[PDB]
Amino acid sequence: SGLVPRGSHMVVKVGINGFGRIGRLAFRRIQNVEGVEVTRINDLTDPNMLAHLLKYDTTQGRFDGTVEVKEGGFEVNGQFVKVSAEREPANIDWATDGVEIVLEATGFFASKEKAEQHIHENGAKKVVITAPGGNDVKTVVFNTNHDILDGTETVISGASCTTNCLAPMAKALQDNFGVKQGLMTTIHAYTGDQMILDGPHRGGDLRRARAGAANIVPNSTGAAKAIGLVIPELNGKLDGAAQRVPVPTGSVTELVATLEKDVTVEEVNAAMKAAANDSYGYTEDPIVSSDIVGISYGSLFDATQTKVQTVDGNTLVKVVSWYDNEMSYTSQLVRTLEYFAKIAK
Amino acid sequence: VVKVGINGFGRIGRLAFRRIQNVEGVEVTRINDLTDPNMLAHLLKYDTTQGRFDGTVEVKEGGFEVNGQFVKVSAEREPANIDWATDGVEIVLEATGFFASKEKAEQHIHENGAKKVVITAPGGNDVKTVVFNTNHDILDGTETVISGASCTTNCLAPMAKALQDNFGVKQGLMTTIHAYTGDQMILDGPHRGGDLRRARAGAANIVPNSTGAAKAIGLVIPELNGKLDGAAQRVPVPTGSVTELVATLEKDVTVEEVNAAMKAAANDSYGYTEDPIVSSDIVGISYGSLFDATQTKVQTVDGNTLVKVVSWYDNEMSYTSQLVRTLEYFAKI
Amino acid sequence: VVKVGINGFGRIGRLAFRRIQNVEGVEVTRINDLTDPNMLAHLLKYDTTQGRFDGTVEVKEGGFEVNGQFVKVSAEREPANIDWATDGVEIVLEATGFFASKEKAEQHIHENGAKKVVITAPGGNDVKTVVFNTNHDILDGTETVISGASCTTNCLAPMAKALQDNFGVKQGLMTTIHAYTGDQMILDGPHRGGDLRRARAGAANIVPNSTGAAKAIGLVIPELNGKLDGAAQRVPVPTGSVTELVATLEKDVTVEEVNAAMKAAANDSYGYTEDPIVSSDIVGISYGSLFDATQTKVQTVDGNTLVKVVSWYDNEMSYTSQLVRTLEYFAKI
Amino acid sequence: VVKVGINGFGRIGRLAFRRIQNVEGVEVTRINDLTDPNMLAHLLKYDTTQGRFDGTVEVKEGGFEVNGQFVKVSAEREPANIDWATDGVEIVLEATGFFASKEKAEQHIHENGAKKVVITAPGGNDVKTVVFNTNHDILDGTETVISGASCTTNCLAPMAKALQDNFGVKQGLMTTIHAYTGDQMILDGPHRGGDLRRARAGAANIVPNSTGAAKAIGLVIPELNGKLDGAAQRVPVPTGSVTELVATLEKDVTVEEVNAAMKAAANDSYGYTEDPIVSSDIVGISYGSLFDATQTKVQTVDGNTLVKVVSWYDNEMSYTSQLVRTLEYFAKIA
Ligand SMILES: NC(=O)c1ccc[n+]([C@@H]2O[C@H](COP(=O)([O-])OP(=O)(O)OC[C@H]3O[C@@H](n4cnc5c(N)ncnc54)[C@H](O)[C@@H]3O)[C@@H](O)[C@H]2O)c1
Ligand SMILES: NC(=O)c1ccc[n+]([C@@H]2O[C@H](COP(=O)([O-])OP(=O)(O)OC[C@H]3O[C@@H](n4cnc5c(N)ncnc54)[C@H](O)[C@@H]3O)[C@@H](O)[C@H]2O)c1
Ligand SMILES: NC(=O)c1ccc[n+]([C@@H]2O[C@H](COP(=O)([O-])OP(=O)(O)OC[C@H]3O[C@@H](n4cnc5c(N)ncnc54)[C@H](O)[C@@H]3O)[C@@H](O)[C@H]2O)c1
Ligand SMILES: NC(=O)c1ccc[n+]([C@@H]2O[C@H](COP(=O)([O-])OP(=O)(O)OC[C@H]3O[C@@H](n4cnc5c(N)ncnc54)[C@H](O)[C@@H]3O)[C@@H](O)[C@H]2O)c1
Ligand SMILES: [Mg+2]
Ligand SMILES: [Mg+2]
Ligand SMILES: [Mg+2]
Ligand SMILES: [Mg+2]
Repeated sequence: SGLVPRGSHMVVKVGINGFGRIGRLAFRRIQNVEGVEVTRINDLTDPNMLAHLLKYDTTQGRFDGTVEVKEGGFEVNGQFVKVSAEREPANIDWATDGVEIVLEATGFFASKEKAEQHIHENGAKKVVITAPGGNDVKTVVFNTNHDILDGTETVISGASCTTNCLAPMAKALQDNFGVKQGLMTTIHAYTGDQMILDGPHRGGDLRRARAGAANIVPNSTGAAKAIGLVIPELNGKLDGAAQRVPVPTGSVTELVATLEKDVTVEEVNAAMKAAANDSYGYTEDPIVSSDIVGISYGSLFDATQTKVQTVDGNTLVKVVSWYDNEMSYTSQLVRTLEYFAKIAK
Repeated sequence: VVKVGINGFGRIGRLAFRRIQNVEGVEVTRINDLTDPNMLAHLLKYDTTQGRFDGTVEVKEGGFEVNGQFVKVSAEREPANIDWATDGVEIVLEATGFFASKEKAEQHIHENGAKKVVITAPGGNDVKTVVFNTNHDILDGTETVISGASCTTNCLAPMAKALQDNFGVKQGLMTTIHAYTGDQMILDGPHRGGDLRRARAGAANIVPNSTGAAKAIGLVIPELNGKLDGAAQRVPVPTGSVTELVATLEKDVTVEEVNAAMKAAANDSYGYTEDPIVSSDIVGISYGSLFDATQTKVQTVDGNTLVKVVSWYDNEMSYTSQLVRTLEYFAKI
Repeated sequence: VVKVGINGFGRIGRLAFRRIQNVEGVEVTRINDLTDPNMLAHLLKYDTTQGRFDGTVEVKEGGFEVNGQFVKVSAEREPANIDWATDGVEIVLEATGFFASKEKAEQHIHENGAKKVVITAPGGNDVKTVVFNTNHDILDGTETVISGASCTTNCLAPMAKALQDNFGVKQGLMTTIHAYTGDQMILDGPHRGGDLRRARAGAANIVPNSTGAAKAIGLVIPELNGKLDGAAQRVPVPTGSVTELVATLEKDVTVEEVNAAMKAAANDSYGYTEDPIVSSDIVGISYGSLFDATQTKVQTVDGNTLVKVVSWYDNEMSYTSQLVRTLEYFAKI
Repeated sequence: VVKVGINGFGRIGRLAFRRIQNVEGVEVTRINDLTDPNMLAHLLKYDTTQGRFDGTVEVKEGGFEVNGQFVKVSAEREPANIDWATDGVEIVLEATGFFASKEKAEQHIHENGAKKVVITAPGGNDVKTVVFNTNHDILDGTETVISGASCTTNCLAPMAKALQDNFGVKQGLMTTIHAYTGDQMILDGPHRGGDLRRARAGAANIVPNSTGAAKAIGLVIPELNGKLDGAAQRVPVPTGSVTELVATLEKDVTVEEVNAAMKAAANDSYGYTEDPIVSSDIVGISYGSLFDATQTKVQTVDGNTLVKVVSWYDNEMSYTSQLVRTLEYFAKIA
């Protein structure tokens, strides 16, 4: 390569738009990254609300450090972070606080055209969307395809929680055995786009309208359909859907697939274990969803759930991987942000 | 047959619609919310806590049919711009949660508008606040805006009134252990009202919060003005609540006398039970308040007594039943 | 009028009793469990997920009255020691979960005992396994012990049969997203069956677990023997479940053709819907299985196709409705 | 370094084990339950509400290794038959819930048995009942069987003691809004103890139930004997609870005086906060009781005052922290 990455001693200043579940957890992880520092947060509320929500967290625990509210922001372990309440990305003066890269984590500007509103005079230089960002934006799952970045990009995508879970599992199947086709079901924690109790859903979804913590709720997901953005050779081969269920975080992805090469359960499991790294984990323990809350793997393969069914010479393969849709995704997002910040030019 | 409109087809609005189906002399001809007819029709048909709709619902142009009868749906954000009179609407159920004052609710009353408004919530001290079968006799029919009180007030009032009439209340403190509601966040996030506790995941926490029901009880029971205060603990059930009152009394009492007084005060609004029930057993009940004799305490220490009385309520259907009883009576006069 | 005995007045036993109140030719005259009549009467009257009993229940000496009719209650731990014949009982619903085999269920059949038994669960390969309206024609009336199968089998069977009859099934894999059940721990603790996942808090986790419904489908639909396998993900709802099947077929299909085949297969046991429902909408239904056309997929890649079909079931009431249909039919022949 | 045994490797037993890993003078060499080592090792490693175990756990013949150190596991149903002395065990944490009395807990003490027992629950009126940093001074070290009280008692005691010492309590009523526990049914079914409310689905209901914490407060704070009574509302959180006390006092007070008195009473056992927290924020805390100044009320009507004071507790880890403090102290002076 010729990427001439900055050292982690060269601290890149970052902005967060949307201090929500992903925004706040990203902020937490950035405290333990040497070369990245958050100097500006933009949301729709006062500093006290945001400071309180950083300090206390229902699913991810108390903040590791001190948080203290101040005029126009709050201090985190002594260091001041500016807070603003600007509804339009175009009006945020990111350059005032030295911000080069924005984490776009509101859920309202997840496209090239909308995210580009952050890039203007007195604005930011680059934007990382914390969600799928359309087919014209480079979409990175860290340790699967982050080598597609050269640092000249203005808008990139960190993909979805489900994509970060599925990608290394699907890639391992492809590289070892060849994937012909497959169908995915993710059994997913409820999220902030569902209603706490039955009521009109602003996006017109009749199922997200329903009480999220009291129902099994079917819903759509693009993670299988858009896997070609991450793994080109799987383009058009996967499709899927979700069943959202009453846990506040923690999810699992099942993939049923046909393969080119013949396999046994043992060979499938061995292939996953050999593909394991900081992003893709491996376990043979019979765990449940609470055991993956707060993990740093993007995807945790569960060898206890593997199936290989051969009937009349035709085989279906089932592979299953866990993910904390909050912290698993956030860990991948911050790995990508850190890498992008180093090569940004 | 008085024609009614519903502003805010939410939990209270939809359940009020359901109950109005079995009340002759009241009929809903117009619904106003912020969404399309297909969304509202689906939410009427299917209900997580209150069950499937008893009847047929079918989406049409600009509304939906309920058992063959068309109801118009509009999506007007401002009360002033709703043409209620077009559909014959005299009385409006103001059930959005955003216009719970005399000035704001009066916006429904204009040319091509409505005549009267019932606020499905506390509406201030200058609006008559009615708990049915406790103080609905204060209505004369000339009022423009009235309040149906809160869910907690409809629970508390008959229980507090029975203690006052029989034994006299000196003072008391109330705790309501309450179902989570739509004003809490599904997961931890910024609360638009500035509440740091309603900001938290409502179905995953015991969440302390404020309530005005005990402090404002004087609007319903004048003789208890200034005598009660309280608070709430919101907990992970999607509907169904309970109110505890700890009080000092003028007269000496026993557990049996307290329970007997409640039984004697029982009616369509105020129920009585000695069964050891739990919250799921009161989901969908028609009582505004269900006294539970199994939870009564009378503690006497060194001549001084504290009395504990407890009543169940479905914050949804118990309140809605009361609301529709008041609507029916108000429309008649 | 055939007289029925219930062993194990649990979730299935109590709901079977409830359904039998609306079946004219059948009557429960004896209940056996491990507790006193007051506990059982209370648990009949009040039900967290299925609502208040539609009737009166009053505790008496050695049992309870349901709408004035006495039902005898015993607490006999061993099936061989229950004197079923005393109360005219000919057929026993074996619903404890502890006697789900031919040899164990046969203990009910003795002198002063019952004549026949229906196990409310899988009961082994030497017991006829019946899903009503899929294979109840295998019964001739001479059987002593039969099986009503599982909840998942009653969901999966009509959906799989419809695929087979119309298109021909080659193979398939099943996932059921299932309500937690009484065999899971309320909080993390030692599981008596040795299951490390059922040991975990059932209402606070997604819990993978095994199921035999797909593997044993050959007992119900012979032509699908050895063709299906599956597993479960148990999740935090107290009742209500859904079965997804991904399959390969002999004929080429479209989404529209698959949905049309299910609609044509629909009967009292197998329902059809195009409404975008969620799990609470199927609690208390009478269908054994409710096909959801909104979740169908037909994926064709390089000439090869996978088909996904999904059906809802209330693991409690859907199963119980099938069980009582089979019980009635088995009693009449 | 005193060697300890655990009878009942349940919620309290397992969390007690976890805390003992960070106590220098105490060490667990024997666990007794009703299951195989693989089940117990798995339940130690993975915990729904309290998180993954900080350390390595590996199953072996007849037990498991924790960071390379072997701990013996047995499955003896009767306390009389457990040979505690074989593994050097002097003090036993009795955490099954089935032997919470002097007579039943004494069964552990025999030849080849243990010397002393700490019951992780109320143990009756004839056993010394200790809330650490409230009345652990009543121990002299000669006792055979002691009690660590209940979760609610450990919450209530320092709050009630602070009111008594500063202002004087006449009487009071307590409501604890409590997490569901292992003695409730997961779904509606026959309750073996005959309780018609604990028979109901614990994670789907508000469930009224009895508690003895207020009535038996005299065992911990003698001067409050016969002055308090209460009850519980069990609700759908898997751990985390809160205790409300409404009381009449001898002295007149303000909200500020009441809060200041609690802050002055604060220590490792009794915490103080002014932050508007919720139950998830107290899961895993080491305070036995955490006073919440945001919920205090002082209502005066016609010269007569009622005072409301509220404290949080993680019925699991708050109680366990107090239990291990008392165990450590009791072992030191034995
Ligand atoms: N939660 C997950 O599991 C998860 C996983 C991966 C990706 N994501 C994606 O991350 C994004 C955020 O998800 P979340 O769960 O954190 O949502 P959230 O609702 O918790 O956070 C959204 C935040 O954005 C703020 N906001 C909304 N509109 C704004 C505006 N115009 N300007 C500034 N701030 C605004 C809100 O006040 C809130 O704090 C979405 O794109 C989502 O799809 C979420
Ligand atoms: N839910 C309860 O337990 C309960 C009990 C008693 C009283 N209340 C009161 O009833 C009211 C409604 O509560 P809810 O739980 O039904 O709330 P909800 O959120 O379920 O219903 C609110 C409805 O109003 C609509 N709406 C919002 N703004 C609007 C506008 N400008 N114009 C038109 N429609 C608009 C929303 O789309 C929604 O359908 C509140 O005042 C509440 O305090 C609720
Ligand atoms: N709940 C479901 O979703 C469901 C669905 C289909 C099939 N089943 C099957 O039905 C059976 C019962 O399941 P459930 O959910 O009703 O369980 P449950 O625990 O609710 O009911 C079991 C009942 O049997 C009683 N019992 C136990 N041992 C007994 C004995 N020796 N003698 C008499 N009574 C005894 C218990 O006291 C209890 O009342 C099981 O075989 C289960 O697999 C359950
Ligand atoms: N859980 C709480 O919130 C809490 C709080 C304070 C005190 N306590 C007390 O702690 C005790 C245990 O409560 P828990 O919640 O940990 O219960 P639990 O059900 O989680 O633990 C009980 C354990 O004891 C084992 N056991 C049962 N009978 C046994 C026997 N005869 N011999 C050996 N082991 C046996 C069981 O297998 C199980 O592992 C009770 O006395 C309870 O009142 C509990
Ligand atoms: Mg940093
Ligand atoms: Mg009518
Ligand atoms: Mg009948
Ligand atoms: Mg130690």
